[PDB]
Amino acid sequence: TIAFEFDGQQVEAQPGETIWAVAKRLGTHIPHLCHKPDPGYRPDGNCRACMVEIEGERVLAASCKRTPAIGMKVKSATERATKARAMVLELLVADQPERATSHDPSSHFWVQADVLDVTESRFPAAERWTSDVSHPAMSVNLDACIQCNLCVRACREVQVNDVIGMAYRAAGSKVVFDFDDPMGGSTCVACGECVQACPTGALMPAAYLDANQTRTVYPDREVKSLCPYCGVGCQVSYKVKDERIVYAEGVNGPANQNRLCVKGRFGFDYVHHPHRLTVPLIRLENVPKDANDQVDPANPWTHFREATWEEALDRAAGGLKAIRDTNGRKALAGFGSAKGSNEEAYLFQKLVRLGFGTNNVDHCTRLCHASSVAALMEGLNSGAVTAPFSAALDAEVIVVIGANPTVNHPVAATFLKNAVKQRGAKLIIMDPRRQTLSRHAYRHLAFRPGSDVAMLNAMLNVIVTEGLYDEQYIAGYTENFEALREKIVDFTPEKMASVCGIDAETLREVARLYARAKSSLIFWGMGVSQHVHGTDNSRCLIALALITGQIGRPGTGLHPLRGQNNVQGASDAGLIPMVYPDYQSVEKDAVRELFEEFWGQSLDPQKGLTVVEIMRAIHAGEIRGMFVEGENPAMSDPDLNHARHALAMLDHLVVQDLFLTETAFHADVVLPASAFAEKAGTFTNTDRRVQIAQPVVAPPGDARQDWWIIQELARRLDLDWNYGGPADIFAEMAQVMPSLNNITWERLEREGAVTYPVDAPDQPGNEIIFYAGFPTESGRAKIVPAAIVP
Amino acid sequence: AVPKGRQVDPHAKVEIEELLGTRPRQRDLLIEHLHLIQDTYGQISADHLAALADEMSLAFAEVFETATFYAHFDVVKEGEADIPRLTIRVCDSITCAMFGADELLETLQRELASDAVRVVRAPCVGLCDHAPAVEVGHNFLHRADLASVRAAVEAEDTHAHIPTYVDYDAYRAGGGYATLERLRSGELPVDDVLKVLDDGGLRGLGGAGFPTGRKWRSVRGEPGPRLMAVNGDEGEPGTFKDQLYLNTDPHRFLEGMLIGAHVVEAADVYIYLRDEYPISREILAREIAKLPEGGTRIHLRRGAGAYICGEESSLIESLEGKRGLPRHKPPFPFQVGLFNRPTLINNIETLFWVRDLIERGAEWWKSHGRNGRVGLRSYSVSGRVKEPGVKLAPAGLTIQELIDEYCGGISDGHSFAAYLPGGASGGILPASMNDIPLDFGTLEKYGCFIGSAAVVILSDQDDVRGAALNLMKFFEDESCGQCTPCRSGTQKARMLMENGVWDTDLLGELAQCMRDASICGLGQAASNPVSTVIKYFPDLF
Ligand SMILES: Nc1nc2c(c(=O)[nH]1)N[C@H]1C(S)=C(S)[C@@H](COP(=O)(O)OP(=O)(O)OC[C@H]3O[C@@H](n4cnc5c(=O)[nH]c(N)nc54)[C@H](O)[C@@H]3O)O[C@H]1N2
Ligand SMILES: Nc1nc2c(c(=O)[nH]1)N[C@H]1C(S)=C(S)[C@@H](COP(=O)(O)OP(=O)(O)OC[C@H]3O[C@@H](n4cnc5c(=O)[nH]c(N)nc54)[C@H](O)[C@@H]3O)O[C@H]1N2
Ligand SMILES: Cc1cc2nc3c(=O)[nH]c(=O)nc-3n(C[C@H](O)[C@H](O)[C@H](O)COP(=O)(O)O)c2cc1C
Ligand code: SF4
Ligand code: SF4
Ligand code: SF4
Ligand code: SF4
Ligand code: FES
Ligand code: FES
Ligand SMILES: [W+6]
Repeated sequence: TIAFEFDGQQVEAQPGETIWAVAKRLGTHIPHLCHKPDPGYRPDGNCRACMVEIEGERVLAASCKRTPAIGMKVKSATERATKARAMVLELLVADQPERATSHDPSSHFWVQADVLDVTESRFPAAERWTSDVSHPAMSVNLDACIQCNLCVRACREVQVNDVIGMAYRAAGSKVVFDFDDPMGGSTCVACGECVQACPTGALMPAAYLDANQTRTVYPDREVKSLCPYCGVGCQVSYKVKDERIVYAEGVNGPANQNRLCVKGRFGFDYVHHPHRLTVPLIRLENVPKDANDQVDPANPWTHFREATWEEALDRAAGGLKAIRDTNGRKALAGFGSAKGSNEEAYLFQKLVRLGFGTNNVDHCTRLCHASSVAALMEGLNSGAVTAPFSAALDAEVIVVIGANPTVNHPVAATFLKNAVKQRGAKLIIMDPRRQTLSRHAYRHLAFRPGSDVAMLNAMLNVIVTEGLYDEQYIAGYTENFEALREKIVDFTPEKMASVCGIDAETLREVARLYARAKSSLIFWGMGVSQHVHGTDNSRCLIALALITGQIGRPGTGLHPLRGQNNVQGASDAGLIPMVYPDYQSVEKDAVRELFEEFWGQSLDPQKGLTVVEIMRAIHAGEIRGMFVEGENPAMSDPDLNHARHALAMLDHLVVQDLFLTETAFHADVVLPASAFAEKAGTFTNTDRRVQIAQPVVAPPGDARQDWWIIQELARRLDLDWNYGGPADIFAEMAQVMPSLNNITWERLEREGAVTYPVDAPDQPGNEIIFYAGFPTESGRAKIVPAAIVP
Repeated sequence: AVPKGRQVDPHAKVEIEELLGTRPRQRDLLIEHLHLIQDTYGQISADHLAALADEMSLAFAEVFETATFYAHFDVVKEGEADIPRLTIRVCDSITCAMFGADELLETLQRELASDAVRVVRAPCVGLCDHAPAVEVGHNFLHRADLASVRAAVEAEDTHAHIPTYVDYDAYRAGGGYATLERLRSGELPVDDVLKVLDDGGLRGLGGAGFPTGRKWRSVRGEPGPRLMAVNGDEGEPGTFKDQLYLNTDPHRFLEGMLIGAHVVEAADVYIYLRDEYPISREILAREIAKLPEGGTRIHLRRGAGAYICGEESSLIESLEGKRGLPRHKPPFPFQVGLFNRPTLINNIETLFWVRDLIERGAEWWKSHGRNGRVGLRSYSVSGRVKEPGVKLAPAGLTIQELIDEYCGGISDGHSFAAYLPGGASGGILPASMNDIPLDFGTLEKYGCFIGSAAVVILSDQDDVRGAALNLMKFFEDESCGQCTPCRSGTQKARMLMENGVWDTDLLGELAQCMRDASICGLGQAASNPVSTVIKYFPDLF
């Protein structure tokens, strides 16, 4: 703490706090244009709007960038400082276009100018650069530019997209993108970080401007929710103009640092699609359920007909009831969606377990990362990531094997780039094809496709034969370290180099760097998992992390990147046909009795069929009748005579999609669903954080909430469910999920998010798990070797 | 979404692959690779920037932002015109302006200008005494006229002409690094060198006046592997002293440089002379390679316009291979240098005189001095003087004495009306104030300073307000454009003075803002001419 003097009164400054921050805390804020008081933006003192007078100095100081030191005396209300700030604003205003038909006439710059009473300027204006509107989603008009440099920080420091710079000298210095191109053909990824970093209207969304580039629309309402595209849980603030989402801004979520990608800034227009189901549909008897028929989305009445919410709903809940009561309880199954809330996923699986009386619950999104979760459960008795992707800021070595986060988890990739560019982090891209992250990579081990187990085994052999492993960690926290030691000898870099694509010395260097690093995180995605026999890929990764000891401490862990809204929370809700909610085995008698007593009904003992099992059983006729919610199996797996033909053979198909999707072509009853924008609930991200979503708009037409439809179907199935909303469902499922033990709806509303392995109501949760052992019955993990048997 | 961008052409990749050869592809050499491309090809094609960024693992934005800051790199995109082979530059500055530079610029811009030659203005080339100065493809023409420039262009006399200078063997025949050899061996302690340097009182001759001994001691105190850089930017319009010493006695400067490096333990040193000095570059390249091996490895780096790169933080950033934007000064450059490592930067002038202090004593340095001031200074005098050139004279020398004792008078047909001490950075003064001693700490009370001892004499045949306008335009073009007071204030002041009568009050307010809220010294002095001409020439408004 620094006990310096500000504006005549003694104050205290926290470590790392600038004079501007202290002044803001005390309430005596001062104008700022280049300074953006948001996380991730390094204070650059190049606007000189924040000038203050500090005794002993010959000139004024930018409290923007200057920190108070013991004994410092600061004065900001003096004539010198006020005049300097006013002259800065006056010069910039002399450069400004206008404040009536200008770009964002209520921008930060104009607010600061109003603070200093700088309405007009005495200095002549200068001709500037022409407006640029090449990029569809966002328009740059540099004639308002202040050269405050915030956009370059946003593109090159916060997102590290490196598509902006001030290339010219003097007043000619302008904002460029790459070789001063109009952006509409540059390397811009449209994340909008610069647009959200501009203190003027020089960078604005193209939806807020008109042909004349003057601000037109001021969103009346803005609602904060999440982004239903990535599993990174990227919080958003949607802007509503006349009951429509027109723009999206990122908020200070715990997974995103006020930053979004293109899919978070824009792409919200899917909610307001003209071809969005509004009324329930029933397949008219005349039209046969053809195998290859294609329903026209623009004309949904060629195969279906209008009907009220009680006729279609009754038909849907009656077909399934008749099927269960005639063919048998084992003739039904349901496909939940990893796009809906955790309360929908829990409610859906509970319906499929109670009304249908089986365990045929499976969401198609789990096929990807199926092998990775299988291996992680086999070795660690847990499938969740061990560390957040924000842990990269503490890791010395980063591994991104088999993932492309720059395209699929852009904010996580941005955090990786920040780790590289701000810390001494060495990321290794272990991908067969070159990646945008490769330019920031210490090494890129491009290897022949499918030759991944070979090279990870080679790294393991290096670590073992070189004694790099720490015997202390193995002896006390793991089992089976001797089994591999017998077979790891065969796989060596000299031999595995030929089959792999990396030379032996490169493998040795990578293995040594990974082993000796104080902290080392691993990131992987579908590249290793979806690959046939992806359990071995994951198994050797767990072995690397485990023998090396790189787990359970900050900056260390295993983090498979979940590429879907809440697949993690969908699995935690019990959408798996082999386990109850919270990964409680369906075969254990105690677990069965616990749910049997809690749910008040006999539960199926034998484990349910998997999604592929259900699909192939439809062909045999063992299963007839389905209920698909928020999934499109009709166009998910190879669909010629295995998935599309399978759906057409169903005796009764119920679908609950937002659009008349392909899977809804064969649906006898179509249930118009509400989108993520017009729903509430809770979602869990790849980081293991539970976040609450809020409705921003209303469902088109009389489209209803998904949980409402599920509850209505349950009621028509004799279950007698009475839930007043997502909150009641969340409470009910938290009464049974050990994962959601000390977290409640009231606490989740506040604080935005809660990493669910938490200990106390005020505690921030456990971002790093497995710090003091493993959940395995023995309390220690297993080291399972990988078998190569082509 | 449009993240495609611009695809690096395969043809541009192989050309930069062969061009770079085995040179280090680190960002610290970005400026040098830009020089290589600009020299091998008269321009830096956009595809060449893309190839260089690919080879150096950089972003297109980074290389373009770096290469468009210097005024001697010609970025040319697919739509821009091809730069002609020969580029002749006409200095448009206070002295060359006195000697018909602008008229000459117009003259050869319409007579010998063509598609094979480009005529452009230049800030200054340190050839003021031989005004007007014109450069023809690295060949600078003294007192250039239409006929001389035409003969140079048509004869292809473009390359620089190397003079006769004391070579390495000639320097060995006399001094011959004996003082340095007595330092690299434990014969005279480093403490004695610093003691004599401090007692003599030698001060930085780049335009700051900071004692050299204090800098050396302070940098020596800083821990870690230290570094050292040499400031050969010397971009002040009225300054040419440094080029004289480079092109006459390079090894005295090199001895001083090596002594400073040894005193600091800097494993290596960097030289940052201009690109407007082909002569000095060739001289140093020749003689840098004749010194004995071992000791401290010495690097010769080259500039590209960017008068701001003479500022120590700007020079550091330019050596780092990035834009020469100065740095804020909570951390001083001697604590956090170019690679975050402590480094001292000294002008080639101050490195030239350390040897004499060590070998000839501090009393010798303190024996000279005209007025109460002490020391010995090299004055760069140009303009309306009978004999213009570098004057090695004592300190505290009033301009009247400097004119009628070293310049041989004023001129035939001219009268002494006004003068500017220190160059464009300092302000213009009336000839009626000729009784002001010239030294580091005797000119501030008048709002002026003598940085590089650049002195330009104004007569009654030249207008002081036109001189102020020229200086303002020079500052407006040379500001790096980082902060607001300089970037915008220079432009606004220039605009205010294109009028018939300018607003004295508005100009004073803008000057106060520029002087109080500017980041570096370029903007803190850019308004000096304006305020000085307003204050000391009341009868001109
Ligand atoms: N923005 C965006 N986000 C998405 C999606 C999208 O299309 N766009 N789709 C979603 C999809 S369905 C899933 S859930 C995830 C996808 O998550 P990802 O990890 O991105 O899956 P892929 O993009 O198919 O491949 C990832 C990387 O694996 C590398 N690779 C290819 N073959 C191999 C191999 O044999 N071995 C190894 N080790 N690596 C290999 C590939 O070169 C590729 O760079 O993201 C989801 N989220
Ligand atoms: N051709 C093709 N096939 C694939 C893939 C692919 O990228 N292309 N991906 C493969 C693997 S990696 C994965 S990505 C999957 C594909 O991933 P899928 O999830 O199967 O396909 P999506 O269309 O993204 O899933 C969203 C569906 O649910 C609906 N929906 C969206 N939001 C909501 C909501 O809030 N509520 C409700 N009730 N419904 C909603 C949409 O209308 C759509 O029907 O299958 C695989 N098969
Ligand atoms: C805008 C600006 C430009 C400068 N250019 C030079 C220069 O070209 N050469 C020089 O020796 N000093 C120049 N200086 C003076 C600096 O102090 C110089 O970079 C360095 O301090 C020289 O150190 P020295 O005086 O100990 O030799 C410049 C200063 C400023 C503010
Ligand atoms: S939108 Fe994102 S990628 Fe595009 S210029 Fe702005 S910060 Fe850079
Ligand atoms: S475009 Fe906006 S953020 Fe970027 S420099 Fe100009 S005013 Fe600042
Ligand atoms: S990174 Fe993922 S969650 Fe964040 S805005 Fe982009 S798509 Fe949405
Ligand atoms: S005063 Fe001028 S040269 Fe110095 S940092 Fe500011 S804009 Fe750049
Ligand atoms: S407040 Fe310091 S530049 Fe913005
Ligand atoms: S060379 Fe023209 S003013 Fe210096
Ligand atoms: W998927």
